[PDB]
Amino acid sequence: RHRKVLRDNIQGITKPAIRRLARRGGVKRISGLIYEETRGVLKVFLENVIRDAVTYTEHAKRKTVTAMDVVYALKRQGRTLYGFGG
Amino acid sequence: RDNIQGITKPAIRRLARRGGVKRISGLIYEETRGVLKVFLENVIRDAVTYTEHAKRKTVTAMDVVYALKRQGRTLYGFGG
Amino acid sequence: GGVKKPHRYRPGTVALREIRRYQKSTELLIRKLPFQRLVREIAQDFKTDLRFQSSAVMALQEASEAYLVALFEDTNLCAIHAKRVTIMPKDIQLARRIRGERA
Amino acid sequence: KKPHRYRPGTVALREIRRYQKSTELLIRKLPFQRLVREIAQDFKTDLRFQSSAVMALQEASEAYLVALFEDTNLCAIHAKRVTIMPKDIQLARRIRGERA
Amino acid sequence: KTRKESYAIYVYKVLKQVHPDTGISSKAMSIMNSFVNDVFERIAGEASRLAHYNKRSTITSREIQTAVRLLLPGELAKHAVSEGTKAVTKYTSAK
Amino acid sequence: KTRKESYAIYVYKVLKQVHPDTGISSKAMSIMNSFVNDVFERIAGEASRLAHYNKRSTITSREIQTAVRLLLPGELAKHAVSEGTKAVTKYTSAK
Amino acid sequence: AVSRSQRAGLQFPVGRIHRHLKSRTTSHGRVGATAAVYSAAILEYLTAEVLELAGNASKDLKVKRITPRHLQLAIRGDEELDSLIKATIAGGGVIPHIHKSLIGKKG
Amino acid sequence: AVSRSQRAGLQFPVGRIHRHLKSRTTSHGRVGATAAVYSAAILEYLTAEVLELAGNASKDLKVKRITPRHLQLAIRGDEELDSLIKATIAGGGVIPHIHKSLI
DNA sequence: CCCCCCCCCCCCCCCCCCCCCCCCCCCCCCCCCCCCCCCCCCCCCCCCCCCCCCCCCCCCCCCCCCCCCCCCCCCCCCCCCCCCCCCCCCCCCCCCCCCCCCCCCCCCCCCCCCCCCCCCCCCCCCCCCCCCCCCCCCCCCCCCCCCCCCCCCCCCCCCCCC
DNA sequence: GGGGGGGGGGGGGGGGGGGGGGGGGGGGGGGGGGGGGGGGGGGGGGGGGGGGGGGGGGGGGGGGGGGGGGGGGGGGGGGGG
Repeated sequence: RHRKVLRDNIQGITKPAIRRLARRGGVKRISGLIYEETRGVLKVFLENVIRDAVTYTEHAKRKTVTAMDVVYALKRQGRTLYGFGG
Repeated sequence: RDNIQGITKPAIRRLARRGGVKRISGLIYEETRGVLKVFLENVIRDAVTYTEHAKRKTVTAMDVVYALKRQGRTLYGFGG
Repeated sequence: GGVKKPHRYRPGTVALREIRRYQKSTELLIRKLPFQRLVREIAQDFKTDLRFQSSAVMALQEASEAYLVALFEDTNLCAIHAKRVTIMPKDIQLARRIRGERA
Repeated sequence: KKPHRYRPGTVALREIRRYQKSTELLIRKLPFQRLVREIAQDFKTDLRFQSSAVMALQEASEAYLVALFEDTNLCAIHAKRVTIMPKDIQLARRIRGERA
Repeated sequence: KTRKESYAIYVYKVLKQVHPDTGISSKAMSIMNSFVNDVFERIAGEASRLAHYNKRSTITSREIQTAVRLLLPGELAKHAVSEGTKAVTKYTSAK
Repeated sequence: KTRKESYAIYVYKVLKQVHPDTGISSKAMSIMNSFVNDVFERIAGEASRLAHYNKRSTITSREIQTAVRLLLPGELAKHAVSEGTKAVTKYTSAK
Repeated sequence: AVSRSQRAGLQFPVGRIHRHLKSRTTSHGRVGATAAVYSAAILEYLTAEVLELAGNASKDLKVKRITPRHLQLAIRGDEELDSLIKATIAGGGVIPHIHKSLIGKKG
Repeated sequence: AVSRSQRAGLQFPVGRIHRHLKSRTTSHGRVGATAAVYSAAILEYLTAEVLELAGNASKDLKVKRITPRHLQLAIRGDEELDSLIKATIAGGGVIPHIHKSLI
């Protein structure tokens, strides 16, 4: 029976988290503009994946997005994932 | 004269131009040839595997088309 | 000086120390709750009233960090090709144009 | 006698225009046919080829190399050059996931 | 000599409604036929995967529809779906 | 019903043969389970088309072999083909 | 007789599409009555969309027949078709284009 | 009564694999006697190859259970397995590596 | 007669001597929770065994089309001269990394209720199958028509050089 | 600036490979109607898992400052298309 409005959660991918991801990817020095670029690239990636996952969910007339929905959506886009299904 | 050298600088130069390339280093010619050899090996290997399975001795356009598709290099205009 | 110059690693030394560290571990590098809200927010803007199995969200996080990390390796190759050690937005863009993506 | 010479890069731009305008194949045919048959011979002997098969292989190869030259050029330009070099072809194949 | 089915005559009919005075070369028709075969394959394939994910055996117009939403980019999908609902309707209401 | 098939007991058997004193975490078994399903879907898929292209309706061990030569990298293919062959020959030697 | 296709108001072969769907099936599976209709309308629509753009590409060249080059022009030129059609179009060439930094003499 | 697996000298389930092939059939599709046998052998062999290498890695790390990190070192580490397995392995991190020009 | 004998110029090259506080790192150690691990049935599930089709192979027949050749036609390779371009170095400012400090929001642990989803069970609208009727599309053969595309002529514009 | 030499463009033209229009066929689709069978939707039903709410505390995050570093720019040279 209540609420809470989600806004600007992309800023939750913080500068330290982006730096950690770059370190694992072997990056040594990061310019100041990389952070807003990474956020934009992550938003698009998730939009494309969430869009397909939610399409499988609705098709099945469910209201719950399942790990399988995500796994089939990742597969359709050529990004197979092992560890939940594939 | 080795066959791979039948793919000549002039032909390689024309492909680059269609690719919008303006100036070409001299080492590019051997590199392009290696790249084409690998591409052709990957595709012919799959085409010939379809031929043998069909028990023929003639590689057909379809065998090449199914080989290209398998590799994510779908081609239109030759059947299939 | 008295207690003399307080020790200071040169720029780059801690950064290399960091690559060695994160490259040998496997944990998720983005905080969990904030990543869950980002997921709920994008989902909501497509269809309201959706619920999520917690493992569905974990699957999106693993996929996302695996996608970003591989994109930073490619971006790092574009910076070095340009004789720099600093990755820039143009390096990320070059990597995505060649990968055949866009946005 | 007749002293007329175009500046380095002028004919080159003319070629880019001419070749992006046209659609014909650019590798001479027999040489390509020979290359194909030789590569095939290591996978199976006494092989024959439909004519349309050799043609499909040539159309696929040229579309592939042309597209590889476009990415290669982007890598040279990224490095502030206008001349493509083997390291640009390499960077481009590496990012495409083809590795070699 | 065994019959090779093709979509050529139907592609030509659609061509005529679209540019009544335009023609189409042989090599171009071959391309269109490859295009039509390719799209039907990607669509039936996704639709049967949809059916299987949901423990079902029938490929209904509803699977074809979700498959179109998964395969086509925004606008193309908007109109395509629209063209699909419209054919089914006109066909459902008949004798 | 509710019972879901898994390849885990079989993966454990194979692990015991190659590393008798080695265990596998559940996360790791989950990955192996996905890996096996993935490879099987890929082989059956190639075998089907393969059969299709040849106007055959039966998927035999011959289609599976060609599917395997198309899917595995050079050396993995040779060893897999020889293990496939060995198991067919033995199987038919009992009937 | 009428015919499924005529009955649906389409040019694409509903009967044939249906038959084909019965073969892209799960062992013992079925095909809905209208599924073929829907599929046929989707293929008809996309075919129309490409012919329409390829057809414009040839008229703007003052020619009567659509060629592979016209199909390549129409497809790479539209964001949505470009995205949907990744296949190589034999005989189509590329869209003309020279990077600003190669075009020059500069000043 | 000998199982078809036992009859083939395999650990992987032939009967089940045969069942799964019959249902991905395609209408009037038939599945030959030996197709499932050959399939179970390819599957068991690939599985054996991946475990052999993961198990070596869990061992060079003085540890008993294979983890996703071990599966990932084993797969990225082998040219052919790396080529065959493009999937993302959740929890596997990456292979340590730093470009010479950054050191 | 240019190369040869100068000429000085950056370039390196030992040489001095520690560091040194983190930075791992590696061994040890110990709770802990999850991973097995029996039990416990049990629906499943895979094997067998006739009984009945059946599709595929295989030899044969057919016959376009592949390779090969000859005659005719064309792209390639070339050595050379030139100039720009890539590379290298130097210079400089800006920017980003290291460190510090303070803070707080993510995490962890619990539970709990309610949604919602799966599973089963019931029911029935819907699809398949079948045979019959019919139309029918791909093919062959044909064969008149035609859109194209290379070519030509004339003119305009651009580029390079002076 | 001009010439000098080219390429390029535009419009027009012609033959010929390509395309089309025709007739003819026939095994094979296509459609029909009737019968029978089957997939599935609803309708509970029960159980399982997902937000949600609570509280406590420390690691994560942010901001700030400083300096070292690194990128960009410019010039020049020999060298390579």
